[PDB]
Amino acid sequence: ALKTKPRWDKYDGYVGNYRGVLGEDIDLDTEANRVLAVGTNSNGAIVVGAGQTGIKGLMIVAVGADIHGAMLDGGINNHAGDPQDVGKHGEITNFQPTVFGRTFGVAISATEGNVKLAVNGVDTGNIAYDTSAANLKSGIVAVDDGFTADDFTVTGTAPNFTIVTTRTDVTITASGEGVTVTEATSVAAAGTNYYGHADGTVNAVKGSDGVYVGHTQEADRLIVNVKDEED
Amino acid sequence: TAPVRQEGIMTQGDLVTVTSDGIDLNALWNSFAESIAIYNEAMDNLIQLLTYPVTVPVEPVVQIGETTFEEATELGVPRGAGLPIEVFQMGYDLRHYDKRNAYSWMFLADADGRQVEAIHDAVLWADKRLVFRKVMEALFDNRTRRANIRNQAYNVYPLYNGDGVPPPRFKNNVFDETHSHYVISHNSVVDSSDLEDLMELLAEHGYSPQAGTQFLLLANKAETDAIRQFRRGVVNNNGATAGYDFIPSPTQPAMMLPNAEGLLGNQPAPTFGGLAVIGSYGFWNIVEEDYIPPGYLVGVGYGGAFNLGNPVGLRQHANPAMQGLRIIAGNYQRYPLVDGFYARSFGTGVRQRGGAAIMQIKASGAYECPPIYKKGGGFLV
Amino acid sequence: TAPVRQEGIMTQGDLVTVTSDGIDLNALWNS
Amino acid sequence: RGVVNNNGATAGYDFIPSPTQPAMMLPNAEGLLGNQPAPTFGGLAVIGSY
Amino acid sequence: RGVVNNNGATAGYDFIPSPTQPAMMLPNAEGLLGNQPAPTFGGLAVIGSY
Amino acid sequence: ANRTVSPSTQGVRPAMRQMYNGRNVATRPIPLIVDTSEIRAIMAAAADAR
Repeated sequence: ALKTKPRWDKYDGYVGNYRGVLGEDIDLDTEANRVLAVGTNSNGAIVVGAGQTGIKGLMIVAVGADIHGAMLDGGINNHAGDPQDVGKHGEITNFQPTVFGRTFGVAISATEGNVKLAVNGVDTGNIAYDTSAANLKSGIVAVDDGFTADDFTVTGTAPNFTIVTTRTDVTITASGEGVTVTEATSVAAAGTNYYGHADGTVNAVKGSDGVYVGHTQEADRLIVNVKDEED
Repeated sequence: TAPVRQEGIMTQGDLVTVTSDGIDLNALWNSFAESIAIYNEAMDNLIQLLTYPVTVPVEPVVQIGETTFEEATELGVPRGAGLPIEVFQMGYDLRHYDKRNAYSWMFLADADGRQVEAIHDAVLWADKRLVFRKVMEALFDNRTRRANIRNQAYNVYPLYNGDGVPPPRFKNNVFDETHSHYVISHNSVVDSSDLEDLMELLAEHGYSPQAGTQFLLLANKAETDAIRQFRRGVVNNNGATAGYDFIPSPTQPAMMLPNAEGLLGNQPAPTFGGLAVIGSYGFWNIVEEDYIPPGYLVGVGYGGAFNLGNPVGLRQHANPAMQGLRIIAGNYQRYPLVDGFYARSFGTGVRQRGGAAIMQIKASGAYECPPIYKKGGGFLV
Repeated sequence: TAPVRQEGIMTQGDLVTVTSDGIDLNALWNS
Repeated sequence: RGVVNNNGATAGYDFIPSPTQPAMMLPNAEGLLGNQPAPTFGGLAVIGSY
Repeated sequence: RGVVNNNGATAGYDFIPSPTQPAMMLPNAEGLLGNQPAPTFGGLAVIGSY
Repeated sequence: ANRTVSPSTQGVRPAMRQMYNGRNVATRPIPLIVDTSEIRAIMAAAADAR
């Protein structure tokens, strides 16, 4: 069958690993069968990303799919108030980084006139060379596609920029000359440290946030050893 | 014989009678029967070698994962294991065909019984030609079909065509969803390397001489006249070099040879199924006939470790009262008209999508289905 | 058959069951 | 067979002499595969086949 | 035998196909230089000899 | 076992015979071609001249 999904390989549950209850529903299309960095809210409950306490562990919400590739909503481990296991120490196998939404890098080869982007295959009209970031964002939302100025985030004050989409189904691309668009993909790497973010993502990059959660060894494996977030 | 199709209510003036000269034209209806008998024999041999009766209307295929050991250590523990499975399904269609005949009372009052028996015989001939056309469409028509079976819709497939589930991995051979058995020669004339390429399209899936698969090449005379020239180590059409000799069947005319032992090995058997074999080239038994259109090669594998059957399944209706060719009493049963109907239901599809291949011999572009066997082109061969 | 290797604890959601089309997937392991 | 002929033609076959013909040496012909033609067709004498 | 292959190599023997292989026409009045193998070696399937 | 098959393995032993070699003999008969029109012309003239 086409795919592997992340799982715990070794998980003990008498050490620092613990049962809790979910404070919110898990989004099956975005968060099931993925390695989620979790914290605790102002109640006793597990929440994806930093809660009140910061990142305190990792969680995999293991969910069955039908042969058509879709996930049952009738589960007992994914709604608010459902119990879930959380790990501080163990091994995860078939490991992958966790990312939410889509992200694109934009670079302009032109120093003249205007360049043309596309959103799901229909064009922006014209983007001048040397825009502001807000002018670039405006040209993306101005397409009659029904996507809006909350579906997108744009940053960049140079020929380079980046578009971040919270949705999964918007593809930003180039269509004219003078501009290129690369989708910023993410794959597991051998011998690499991984960090849990306040978003709940896990990434080989640490930023202004990113507690340590583990390191890989071979890329398909993560040795989990969470260094809990602290005041 | 002649491609003229008289269709209507049979009246007086459509009557055939003894001539004033005493020629009984009603004796002559079945005079073609031996030229028909050769076409009939050719269609019989192809149908029994290309078809099987469908007993299971929907067929499953699965893909299963794998696992690995690792090297042990004295204090740690190895990784776990699991298998992911998925399944796909495919079916065979079913369609309905009919014909009428109708007579006026003035026809029926004067007609010789032999004139209406001849019309009945022409209907049975059209029935056989309908079945042959639809079997040959199931093999040549490159496009996927849809059908509803027990209140659910299914895909109905030809051979691999760049659509549906990819072929399974076999040994070091891996295939993607674009994989196709309907390839082209990329040259205007047949090479020996085309016969080796067509052979590789079956052997890639383990359907192979080493696995015990037997091989039939069906070709037009326009191709076999070129294949008969292939000699080991001799340069050929398009700069190909032949890897084998064409070896003639024992029914071919006698020939002189450089050695009193003529061949290393045997001649091919003179018949494959009921078909007449001209010879063999490499592992192909070669049959020539122009029911294969010019510029097309059809390679079919049989038997071996994978138990390759005949490539096309024939589905009849599930109710035994709907099976076969049937005669239905008409809506007019009295005066001034009488009518009645002939009806058949059947349909077609492929289970073992890799067990055969088709090559169109041309320089460029996609495979084209020959119009003689493109689905929409009619109900006769 | 496929060159894919599931490694880990078999949880629920790794179960194979009779599908909505009525195919008994567990009959097909020997395929 | 395969040798060039009159008007640049190539013979598709050998001439196979019938049993009444003289025993004669030929290049590249140590063996015959298949039969010689019968010495008579009806009442006529057959010299060979092609 | 005596035909040039890849890289200017000349074969000193004939490839002799195994009894299971497709047939060939013997090219010359002289037999092939080699011996025809058995169709198996241990349990393996033999294609031929050189 | 080795399951390998081919048109040869499934086929039939060749119907091979030996040509007149014209070798490993002390003498070879003169190859004397004589067509049926020549025999009739000889035989008729021999009858007319008697």
